[PDB]
Amino acid sequence: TFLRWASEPEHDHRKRMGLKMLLMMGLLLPLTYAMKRHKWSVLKSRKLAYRPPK
Amino acid sequence: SVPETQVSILDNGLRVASEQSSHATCTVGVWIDAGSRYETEKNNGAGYFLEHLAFKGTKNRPGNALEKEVESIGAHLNAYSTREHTAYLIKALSKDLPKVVELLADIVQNSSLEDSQIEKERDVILREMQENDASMQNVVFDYLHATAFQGTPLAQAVEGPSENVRRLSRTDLTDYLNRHYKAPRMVLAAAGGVEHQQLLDLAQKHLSSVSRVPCRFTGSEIRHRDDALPLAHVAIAVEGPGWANPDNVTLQVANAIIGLCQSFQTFNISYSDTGLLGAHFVCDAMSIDDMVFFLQGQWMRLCTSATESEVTRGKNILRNALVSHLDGTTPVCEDIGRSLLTYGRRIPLAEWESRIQEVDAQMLRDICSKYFYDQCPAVAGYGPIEQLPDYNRIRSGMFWLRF
Repeated sequence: TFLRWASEPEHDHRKRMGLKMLLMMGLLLPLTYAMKRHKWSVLKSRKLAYRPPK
Repeated sequence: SVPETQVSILDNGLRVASEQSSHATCTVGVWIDAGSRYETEKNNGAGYFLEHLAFKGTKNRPGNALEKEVESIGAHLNAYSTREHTAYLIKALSKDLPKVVELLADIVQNSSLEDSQIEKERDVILREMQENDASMQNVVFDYLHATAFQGTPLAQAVEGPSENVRRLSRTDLTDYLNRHYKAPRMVLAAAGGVEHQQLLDLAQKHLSSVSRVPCRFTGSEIRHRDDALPLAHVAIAVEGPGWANPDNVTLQVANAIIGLCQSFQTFNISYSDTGLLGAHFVCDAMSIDDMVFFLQGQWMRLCTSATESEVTRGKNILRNALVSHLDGTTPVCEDIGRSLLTYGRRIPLAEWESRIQEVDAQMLRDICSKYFYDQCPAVAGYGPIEQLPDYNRIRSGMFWLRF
């Protein structure tokens, strides 16, 4: 355990950063996905129709 | 000093309104609260096709002998139909006032729809529609109405789809006629050299028989791309307030401020508690986006940076306008018929002047922010409209990041 600590004194600090990163990404990924799906809904609902004058 | 419009009411509910004046010729019309908004998609061209059939003869005056009568006094006979109102009006001399009223009585009741004529007027209507597509701005405004009022009776056109036109019969027409031609929904309007008591007596004599019995705007876009056309027509609108909401006047002043594309016209179309407020421009393909950008900037300037000088200019343009119009007899009668159908009364020009002079810059930018800022518009394009921006760019141009 000590040698491990030696080889990575920041082990603890990092894991705290990783926990904050997982919480922030769990907050931010569905919200950015919702913004993308808002701004892409317009097209994803676009209905095309071909009306040759005939 | 403008003479007041005097309104009376018969038992039938037909309000007989008149506004006498020196001019010796008069415009006597009948205004009916019946349009394409009252049609239920099975009779989508009934008002238009009845408007075609209404001058082709009645029971008392069979066929062209009827129009021979309106040739005999040299009078002019006109009719039009909108999405909410139908009008049958005659311009004539003053001394021919009785017979004209009698003629109008036949046109609203006792009318005769000949089956022979029905086929002939179907070919007329069908053909006109088959060529109506030629008029672009009409195509663009119909597209704007359709995409702005999707799923409602306000999307469907006055003419209707060719389908219904072909599939229509006397009985259907008879229904529309017998259903939407009620006496309480009718105004007999007269303007010019007419006496109100004589017109009231004539309405009591004839026309005393007329029988007595959720609008939604959807921010959307329709793009009809056809690259062979030389010019592109684009209309952008937001939801209007309606007939009875007074800030219309303020919005009219805003339109008078706006007044880059070859043709730029602003419109405030009003229906019963709804409407379309916006701009239509007709342009070359390679300019379209710049126009749009220009136009949106002006709207946001009216939402944010309206000054007193442009407000004064818009008030002067509005005053002159309403007063320039309402000049000839017809224009006036037309105003009497629409005022009795929509407001229920004739608003005098002094009240219009009071509502114009109470408008200042602060309430203009307040009302413009209420109706233009951060609103979803309806867009209708026809022609080479590839460089016309899609809905995100227009929607983002409907607001400013600096306010």
